[PDB]
Amino acid sequence: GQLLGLLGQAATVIGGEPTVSVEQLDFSAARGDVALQVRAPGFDVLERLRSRLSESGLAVQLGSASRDGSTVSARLVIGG
Amino acid sequence: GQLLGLLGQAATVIGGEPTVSVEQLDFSAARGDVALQVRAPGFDVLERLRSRLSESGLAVQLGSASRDGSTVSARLVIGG
Ligand SMILES: [Br-]
Ligand SMILES: [Br-]
Ligand SMILES: [Br-]
Ligand SMILES: [Br-]
Ligand SMILES: [Br-]
Ligand SMILES: [Br-]
Repeated sequence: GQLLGLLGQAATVIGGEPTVSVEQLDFSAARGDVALQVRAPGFDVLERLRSRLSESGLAVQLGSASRDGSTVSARLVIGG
Repeated sequence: GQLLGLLGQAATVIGGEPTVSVEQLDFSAARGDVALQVRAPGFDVLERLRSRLSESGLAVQLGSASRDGSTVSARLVIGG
């Protein structure tokens, strides 16, 4: 039982990004992962966030991205 | 936009409790709160966790508790 700590680290890293907002999350104790629906100004900020999460030791996948107006929405799955 | 940081602090505090497991959570960016379905050995551990969360500066409510076998299930709502 450590997954909520993973969301802790992700919370620090994502908190370090002013341009990113977390619209949704899907915490699955069964699957052993947590999904974050996040929004950013562009895809490069999203890749910066995935890189920072991966460098902090977390297993992270970034996908399901699409631009909607002035922002881009994507899914960051933390956990392995 | 600071609610995910609230889940960060709650993640530290709850991580400091070996007897407590987080079975569910309900992250509501709209309502400005997050709900945690947690399990513990007894109600006193639950009140210890609510007290530690409240003392760390978080607004927390503990309720909807019921014993089911050897453990007790309850709802901790963080956010105000
Ligand atoms: Br946010
Ligand atoms: Br871009
Ligand atoms: Br991980
Ligand atoms: Br846990
Ligand atoms: Br008790
Ligand atoms: Br709060």
